[PDB]
Amino acid sequence: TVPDRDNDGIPDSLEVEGYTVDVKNKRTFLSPWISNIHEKKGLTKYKSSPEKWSTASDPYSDFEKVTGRIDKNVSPEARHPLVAAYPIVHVDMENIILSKNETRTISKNTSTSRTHTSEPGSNSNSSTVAIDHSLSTWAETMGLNTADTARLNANIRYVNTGTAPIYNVLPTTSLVLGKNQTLATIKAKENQLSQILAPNNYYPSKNLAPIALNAQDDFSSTPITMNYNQFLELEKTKQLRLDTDQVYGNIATYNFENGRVRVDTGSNWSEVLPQIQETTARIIFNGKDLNLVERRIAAVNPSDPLETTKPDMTLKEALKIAFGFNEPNGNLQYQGKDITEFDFNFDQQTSQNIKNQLAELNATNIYTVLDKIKLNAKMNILIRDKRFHYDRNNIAVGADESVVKEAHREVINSSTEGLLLNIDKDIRKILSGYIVEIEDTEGLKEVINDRYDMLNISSLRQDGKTFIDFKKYNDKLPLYISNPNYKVNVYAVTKENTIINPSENGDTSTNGIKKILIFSKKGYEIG
Amino acid sequence: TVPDRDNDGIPDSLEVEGYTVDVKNKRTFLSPWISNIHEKKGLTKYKSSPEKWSTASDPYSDFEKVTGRIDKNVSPEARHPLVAAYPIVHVDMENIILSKNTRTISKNTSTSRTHTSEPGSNSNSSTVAIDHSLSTWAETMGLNTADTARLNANIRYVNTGTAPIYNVLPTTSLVLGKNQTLATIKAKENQLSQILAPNNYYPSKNLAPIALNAQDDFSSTPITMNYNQFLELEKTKQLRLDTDQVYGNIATYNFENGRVRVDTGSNWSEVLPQIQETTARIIFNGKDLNLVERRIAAVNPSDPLETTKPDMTLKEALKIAFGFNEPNGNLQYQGKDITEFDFNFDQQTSQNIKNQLAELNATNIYTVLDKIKLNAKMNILIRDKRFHYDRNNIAVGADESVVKEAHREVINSSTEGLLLNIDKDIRKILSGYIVEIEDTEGLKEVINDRYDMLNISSLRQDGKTFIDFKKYNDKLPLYISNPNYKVNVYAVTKENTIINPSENGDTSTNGIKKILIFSKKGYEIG
Amino acid sequence: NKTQEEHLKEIMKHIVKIEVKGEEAVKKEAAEKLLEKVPSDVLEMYKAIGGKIYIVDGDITKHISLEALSEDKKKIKDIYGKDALLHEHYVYAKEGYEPVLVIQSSEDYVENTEKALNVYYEIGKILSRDILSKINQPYQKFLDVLNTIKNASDSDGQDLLFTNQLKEHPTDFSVEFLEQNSNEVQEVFAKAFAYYIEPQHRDVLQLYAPEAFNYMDKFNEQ
Amino acid sequence: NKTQEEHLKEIMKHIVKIEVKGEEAVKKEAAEKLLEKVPSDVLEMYKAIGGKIYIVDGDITKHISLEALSEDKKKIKDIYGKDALLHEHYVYAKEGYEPVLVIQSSEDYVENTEKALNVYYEIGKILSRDILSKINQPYQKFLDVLNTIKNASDSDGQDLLFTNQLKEHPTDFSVEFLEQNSNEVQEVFAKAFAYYIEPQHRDVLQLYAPEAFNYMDKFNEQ
Ligand SMILES: [Ca+2]
Ligand SMILES: [Ca+2]
Ligand SMILES: [Ca+2]
Ligand SMILES: [Ca+2]
Repeated sequence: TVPDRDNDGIPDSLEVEGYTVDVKNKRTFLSPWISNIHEKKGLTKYKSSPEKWSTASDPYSDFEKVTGRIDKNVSPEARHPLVAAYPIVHVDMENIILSKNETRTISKNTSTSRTHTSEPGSNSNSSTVAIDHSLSTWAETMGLNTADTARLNANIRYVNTGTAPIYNVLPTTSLVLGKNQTLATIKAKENQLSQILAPNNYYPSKNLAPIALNAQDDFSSTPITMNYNQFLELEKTKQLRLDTDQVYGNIATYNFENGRVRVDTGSNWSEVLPQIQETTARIIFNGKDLNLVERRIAAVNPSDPLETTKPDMTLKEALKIAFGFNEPNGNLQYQGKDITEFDFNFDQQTSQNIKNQLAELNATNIYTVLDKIKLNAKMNILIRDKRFHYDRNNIAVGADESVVKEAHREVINSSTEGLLLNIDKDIRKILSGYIVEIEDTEGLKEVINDRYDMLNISSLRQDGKTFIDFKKYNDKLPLYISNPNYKVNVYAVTKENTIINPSENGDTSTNGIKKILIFSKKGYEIG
Repeated sequence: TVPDRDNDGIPDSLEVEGYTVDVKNKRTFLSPWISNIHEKKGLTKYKSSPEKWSTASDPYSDFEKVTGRIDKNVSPEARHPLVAAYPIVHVDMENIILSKNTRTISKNTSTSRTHTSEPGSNSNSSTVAIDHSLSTWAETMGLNTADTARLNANIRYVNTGTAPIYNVLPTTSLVLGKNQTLATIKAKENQLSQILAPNNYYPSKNLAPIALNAQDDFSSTPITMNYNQFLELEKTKQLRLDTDQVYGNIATYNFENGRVRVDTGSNWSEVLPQIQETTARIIFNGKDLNLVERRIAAVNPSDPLETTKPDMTLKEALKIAFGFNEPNGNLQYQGKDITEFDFNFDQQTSQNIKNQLAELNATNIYTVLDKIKLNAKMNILIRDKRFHYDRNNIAVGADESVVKEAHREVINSSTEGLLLNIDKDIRKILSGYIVEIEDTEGLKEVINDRYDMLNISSLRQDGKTFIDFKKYNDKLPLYISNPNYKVNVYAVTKENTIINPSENGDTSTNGIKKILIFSKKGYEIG
Repeated sequence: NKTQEEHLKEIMKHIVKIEVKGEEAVKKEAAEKLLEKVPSDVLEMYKAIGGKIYIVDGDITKHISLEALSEDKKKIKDIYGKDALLHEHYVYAKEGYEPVLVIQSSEDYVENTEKALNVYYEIGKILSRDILSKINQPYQKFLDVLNTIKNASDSDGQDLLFTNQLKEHPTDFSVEFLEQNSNEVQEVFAKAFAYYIEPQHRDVLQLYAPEAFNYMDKFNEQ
Repeated sequence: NKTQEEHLKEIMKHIVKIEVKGEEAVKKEAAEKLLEKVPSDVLEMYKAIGGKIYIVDGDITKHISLEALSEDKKKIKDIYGKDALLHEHYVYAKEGYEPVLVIQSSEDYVENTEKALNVYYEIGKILSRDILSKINQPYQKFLDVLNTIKNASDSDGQDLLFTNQLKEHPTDFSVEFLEQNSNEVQEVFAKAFAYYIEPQHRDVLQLYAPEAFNYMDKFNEQ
């Protein structure tokens, strides 16, 4: 009858020429693309490989995706045959506690962010942890003698930023200090927690208690220990690293007969992941909230016949289907934000490839030719917001002085007790804290908090806005205003301009810290 | 020869267009809907997905449900193909006892099921409130800074869902503060071989409760707190149970002898996450100020299989899920009009609603409930307006005015107390009462100036409440000095209730927000 | 060993309907199904003598082909011998030069075997008289089997077919009774007929009244 | 449950070829395969009125049986209503006293359903006019089905078959429109024809335009 080479449920001609699933009279229907009918209904035109049961080389067939006959936890974007459906799990540390191995202990909040490798593949996801260096000396407060030994504990959560869920299994994670000082190896207890970590979710959920390394109720748990020297480095760096593998267990599959979705013991993520990574182009995009979001699109590999049987994929197209971009009036953009607001970064090979395309395109500006740029399997593309400044892990650590001020340009209820203003969430990320100095009329300055670790005065308010507190480091007392004439200045510090330790001297002053003016008022009615 | 794509047993044409189940001459009859005929008989018009064996994505087919061929413990409302049949189990703590690992403390606890401003969590939770009335804690227990507290209590599992549980109980975490996991509560024997049906407790209320670390048991892991934790426990008088969703296997119906056995190849774990992604969730505290969660099969426009479901409106969902009804055009829940309830949405669902209303050229939602479409993953919260709610959506307050009307109807005022009839939904947001005697110039004297002496209110098998003046007036009636100046009485709302002395260590009643409910000069009137 | 799915198809086939002819149509269809059980052998002979088959609704008394004829006969007994008011029944045959049968219309004619049994009973009368009364003689053929029932162990057979009279008639049956009482002797034939015809009530006859069945079996097929 | 070997034979049967007729031959063969879908019922009637079928290569405009005729008609629209330059197409029918059809030759006539669909479309025209225009009257037979499409829930059917004109004609269809506009009314017939013929686009018609299919189905087989 009609050829279905891969036996996915879709005829060959449809997969190559275009198709879509429509519903008429509450009945699913797989039809050839018909512009005059389907565009109206806002339906999506699909194309996929006739010789791949799963064009993206994932556990779900092209048919199961486009039709909805699939694990409902598979992300919407991954319901597209050309977008891979797989988990991307990494560990999130919230708080950490250090003690002397038997008060006098330390409890700091940690800000861990998922990172990306300038390196190629690694078959692993990783995150970096940043420890709060604000006020509460460490080794001192802990009374750590050179012959001592430090104990470590923390609260963590697993987070899936992928397009497919995980069942009954958690990845093994390595807690690394420095370049390769593996402190601990974190595995899941019970071997089978019997839970689920769906895409875009945390485990345990944010409304539940976090997971603790060496739990209180548990006693046999292997304690995490550092020596005197390691601890010193830990204090010198205020930074750890989680290396989480890709052991995600078995896959929940769909069963036509009764529509049941059970875990297929004969289907494992371990045997499918390495195929995705070799047949897909990877695009990473921090546009939603300065968080690195990794996506993979089925791209042709010219040297591989089976792969050259895939639909042709352009950079513009990938962005639409993967990250939900759109061109309302000819202008490709991500929720009002034009592409021109984002940088493109490639690994070596993919970069060379692009250049050859541009050259062969007689084009110099890529932004004017995204619909002409072909993607190929194994390409690695990174797309970031131009405004912000990223570290070597592509994490927003700051921005331009002008843009910062622009966000505080919207004051609300100023006082002598503190300031309050609705401030863009995007910027708060790159901010470590604020400092406020009292300036004389002749040009004198008296910072109210002259320490590198007294910047934590900013606090989110559940009303949906931030509130700066002068009292916090002013002996719980409102900022005294001698003469309402000379202005009292206030301004924030960027995370990359943030100092975490006393200078070589031992100087704990605030001076030297690069800052960005965001507030100044004479003091009187103005103040 | 007739298309039955999902193999549930109901031809596609019927699932889409409308069908009903009728019994004529003691024989079951599934046939197309015919208003004039079936409306008379008070039958139900059913619509369902022809491409879903179970429209609600649960373990029971549309055919099994509507036809009765199913586990009889599946709630009546869940016999509707568009209403999900799944368990909602949470733990209920009744009493607690604290000792130093007599000299011990025994307090009664009031645990209530909560709802998350958060999204999903694949878990149900309850909050426990410890009685702070009279019997100091650490003092009575003689707890030195180097001590260590032992904890124990009696609990019951309660299923407020629409499907039963067999031979399995969920794991529960006892949490203090924000994330101080004190203990992890699992079921013993691994297989108790029992059943927790919807709307029931386990063990049943006529049986002994379950104790953490049982007397007869000795190996049980004792629950222990340090000095500091105990202090926080006393400062807050509140714990939290986080119960997961490991409900075990599902009892299925067999078409050979009607037997209902547990299918070892059918598990709640593999079905729950599908329900939660295809259904709209509505929570409703209308029956008794208790949060009751229900899920309705709602279309997901982007998902073909899902857009094959029947169209579902807000009005309809309320009827089939929570048993609302419109006797004379007015949608209501047992006499109570919708206008008596608030609507609260999570972010996304809220935005969706606004777009609908806007596109509807409507501003008032109450006048357009039959036009408002539901979509998979919607989260709606419906509460009684009369009250103020906390973060867990629990009735812990109300406006001064409403309280007064409740107390306005007095039945008898003496000096031994007060007697009147007051709504039960009010006794929920009240911790107790405080009574002062005011002079003719303004001299007021509280007859019980302690934060833990408001428990003068007392229920009664009569069904009415009686305020006792003797209780904290040293057993003796309220002695009036001059019948000229009045006696004032007023209730204290739970959100304004104080359970620990001020920073001063002050035990006074002043500062406590109170709400006038009485005042009589004292003479003949009083 | 039918799988669960297979059982499902069985029950659904019983439970699920689609196209519906509508109340009225079903009523007629039901009646038709009854007659299909009756061998045309007799039907043709009924119209042959001018036989009319009606399937009216509501009270039968309220009919055109049958007005108010002898209020006395409007007191009747069912196939079990229990009394009944005609205006509440659902079937009746007419004794006249122009024989005619009329029945009510119901969904019950495919559910209730009791009803069908009572209508086959009436038909039994039609034959026993309106088609047999003619050339009945010598009539000994059936006369002899009726005797075996009277005198024999087990009263059941005669508790099933005989009236509260023939049972108590001490003497054996005289070959003159059929003359004086062609009425009773044909009621029996009508009853035995009904039971043999009603497929599920057939074996009952074969059991409680082996002779009555043994005859009614041969009778028709040959 | 096909073993791995069995699956291998399936795919190899699709993938492995041996003897090859060579480019040119394949081109011709492909075209032939198309016509095989069209019922000879019409083919014979085409040659009957002097019908010629050509399968040229390259630009069709560059043909002998067709030189430079009215550059205007060299602006065309596909079966979807989108414009196109004739010299780039692959099919075309000719309106004249000597009707003639010519098409390009391609391997795509067995891969691309889009192309075939467009050629069956053209054939649809040939019939709708060059074979129907004759004894069309009274013509009411098809005229009545075209109406059901205009006025009815779901615009799809008319978004599929109707032009951006008939859709917007507010008034119902006058039995005079077919006269003034035999052109449009036959374009529709051509389209509906194409969809019914193209095996995979058939069910599409049955779904979006149940009536158009309901007719085109009966039409041919009888
Ligand atoms: Ca295919
Ligand atoms: Ca495919
Ligand atoms: Ca069905
Ligand atoms: Ca169904």
